[PDB]
Amino acid sequence: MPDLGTPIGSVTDSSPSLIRIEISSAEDFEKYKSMLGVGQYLLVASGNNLYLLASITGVRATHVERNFRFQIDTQPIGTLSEDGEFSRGSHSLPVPTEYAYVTP
Amino acid sequence: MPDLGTPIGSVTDSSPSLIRIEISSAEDFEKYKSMLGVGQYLLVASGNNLYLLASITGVRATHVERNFRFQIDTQPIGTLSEDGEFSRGSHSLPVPTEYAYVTP
Amino acid sequence: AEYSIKGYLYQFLKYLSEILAAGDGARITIEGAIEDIAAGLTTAVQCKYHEQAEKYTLGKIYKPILLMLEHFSKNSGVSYRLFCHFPGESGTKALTKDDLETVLSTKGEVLRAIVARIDTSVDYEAFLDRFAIEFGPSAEDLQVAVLASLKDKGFDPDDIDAVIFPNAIQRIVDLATRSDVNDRTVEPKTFLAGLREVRRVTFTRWTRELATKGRMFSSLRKSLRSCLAHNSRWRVFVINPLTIENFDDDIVRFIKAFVQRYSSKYLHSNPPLFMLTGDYDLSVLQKRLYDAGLRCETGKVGGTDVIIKELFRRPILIRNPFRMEFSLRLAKRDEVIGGPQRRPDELFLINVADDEWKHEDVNVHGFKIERLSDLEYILQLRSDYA
Amino acid sequence: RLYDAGLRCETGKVGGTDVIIKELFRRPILIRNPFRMEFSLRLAKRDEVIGGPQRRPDELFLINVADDEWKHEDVNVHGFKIERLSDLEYILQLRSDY
Amino acid sequence: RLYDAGLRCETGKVGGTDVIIKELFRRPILIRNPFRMEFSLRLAKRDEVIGGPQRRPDELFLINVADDEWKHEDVNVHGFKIERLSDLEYILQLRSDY
Repeated sequence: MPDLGTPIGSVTDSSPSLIRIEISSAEDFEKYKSMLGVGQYLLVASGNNLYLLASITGVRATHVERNFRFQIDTQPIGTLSEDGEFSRGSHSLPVPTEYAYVTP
Repeated sequence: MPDLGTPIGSVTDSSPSLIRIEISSAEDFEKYKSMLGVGQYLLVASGNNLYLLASITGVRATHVERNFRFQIDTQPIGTLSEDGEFSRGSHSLPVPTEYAYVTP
Repeated sequence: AEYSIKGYLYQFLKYLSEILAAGDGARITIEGAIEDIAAGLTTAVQCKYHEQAEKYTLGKIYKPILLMLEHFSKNSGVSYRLFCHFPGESGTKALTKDDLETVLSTKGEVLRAIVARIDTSVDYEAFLDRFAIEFGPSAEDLQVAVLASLKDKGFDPDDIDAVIFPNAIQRIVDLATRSDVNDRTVEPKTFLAGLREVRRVTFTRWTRELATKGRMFSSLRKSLRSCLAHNSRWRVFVINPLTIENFDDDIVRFIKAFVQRYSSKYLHSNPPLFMLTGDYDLSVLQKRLYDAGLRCETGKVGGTDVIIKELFRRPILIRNPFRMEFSLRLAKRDEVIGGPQRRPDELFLINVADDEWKHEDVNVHGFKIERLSDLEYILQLRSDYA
Repeated sequence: RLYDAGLRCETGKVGGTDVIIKELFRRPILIRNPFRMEFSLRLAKRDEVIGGPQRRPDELFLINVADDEWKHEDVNVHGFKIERLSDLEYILQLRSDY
Repeated sequence: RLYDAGLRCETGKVGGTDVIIKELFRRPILIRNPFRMEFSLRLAKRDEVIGGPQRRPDELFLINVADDEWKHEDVNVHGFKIERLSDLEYILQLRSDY
């Protein structure tokens, strides 16, 4: 409902039981490192006026020169609407090129 | 607290459960070979004014031409601030390009 | 000379207890100690302190009287006082003429040596009318009483010890000694609001020698930890070098420490900035830092005037082998005009009242220092202080 | 004017008026992909430059100068005489025709 | 002088003035990447070299000399007469124009 803020990243691979997210910059990760550990939560957009709440199950960091790549694996727990209604059970699937935010 | 010397190597991959360090110079490795065996402890940097302790679980050495590669696999045990306090349990994540030191 | 500050410390602290315990609509003013043109005809006083005896015997305390009488000898208008603590004594005690002569008397070999220095023709009865003596209790209990009183007044418990009380006594010490045109009296109503509105910390000669010395540094050190942990963030410094001692020599030490701890890494993208206010010559410091090993970013293409876009740019960084195009930024405040596109995350004002870069979404920490080592300690560069 | 045009230069000056030999004859940082250069050119005033270099130059170009100290028997000197700079651009292959 | 210029020579001398032939016509060490040459040129006086090579030379350039002991029917023996050294620089394709 409130202003969520600037996003951390975008979706790369999706599935009913798994979502993968990628961060590309070290500043943002160093900034929100506290909020990205196992067991905390993230909000993934799935269409207008809808959001999914996902639990982190893994982080992975690598440096390669063809630069940094950070990968976050998540598991879906439920849906949250714009008004505020929260419903367990998720039918929707998030399409790639969709933003992810940290939970206020 | 004391001067910790000059780094042996740098992080290449990180995770909550594994850190992989790489050495590229034979002279350095021979210099500290005594203190890099399995069971012995290393200090990794995670930000300014904070260190993490890790335990060696594996060492691999390969020479390939297309010079030297030395890989060290580590499993964190806790953190050690500059002032000299130790705490078990680290949810932190070191970012690549950081430095590793031998424990005096 | 002896310059036994504990006496003046007791005196200003007792005045502070008075001011905190004062009626509305009352003006209280103080006389500036001598040791600082001798402004004020009879607004000067000198003191000593001593509290080691089981019972009150005037004999043991010979020493203060000699120098005080000599002090009266040296010049004429200007009062003199004293404070000491022994068990079983309160109030003021007037010595007699024979008793002061006995103090004059060469009871010991040192005293026979000293008496010769004082002139033969000197007042004694007029001197006693001119000089009185005051008793005191244990000093630590007094410093505790001041803080307990302020607690009773009503303040946040944590904020009192760290910031409120040293800055409060600082005003007393400024008033006691100054060379300017202004009043010398303090009314509690206007006094209190000033301290409650403004937030800053002070480290100086008198502040060091207090009861809560250790508790002062750490409380501040602990605030800045969250900030200095980060690898990448904008930091800005503003120093005014008039008051600081041995600036030319220590500044290099401080800069080398700060760079070696906070700007010698590949993840340290944004270096810091130092801005000095005054009539300073930067070329010398720049050359010395060059000899040290570092390289600076001045902002000048032609050594006439500064360009903002060039001063705030990002340097080239190579990983293995590691190099930095530049490790710091240096400039003079006056010359700079305008502001950066992005606001500072932190701004450190040292010996400075106001700056135009301030804003609501920018942190501002302020200090008042006489030695730079206290800042090296505050920023985790060194382990101990004094 | 060179900065206004889009170029960065190395002068050897460190704050002060004095010129240092090491900083002028310095190798620059070069990043391949993406391409960036610490500096493209070096500029100086002769009289302020005192001393000599570490490696004697491979070519030295004298344009309306009679003698210079660095003239040596292992340096490929070339002495000219010009009226306008457009001539030299022809000599150095910059423009197609006189 | 050639050292100051940036080159390295092989003279065939193991300390002593005498010239050991088997150590002047040896093969150098060559790394490809990164490139490096143990030595780039050989240099010696003629009167000192007493002997001959195990394998004969393909071409022999004699400049301003009549006869030598290494002439034979199975070698391409060129002979010139010149008074300045630029002439040879033209013949050998170092300088574009006479």
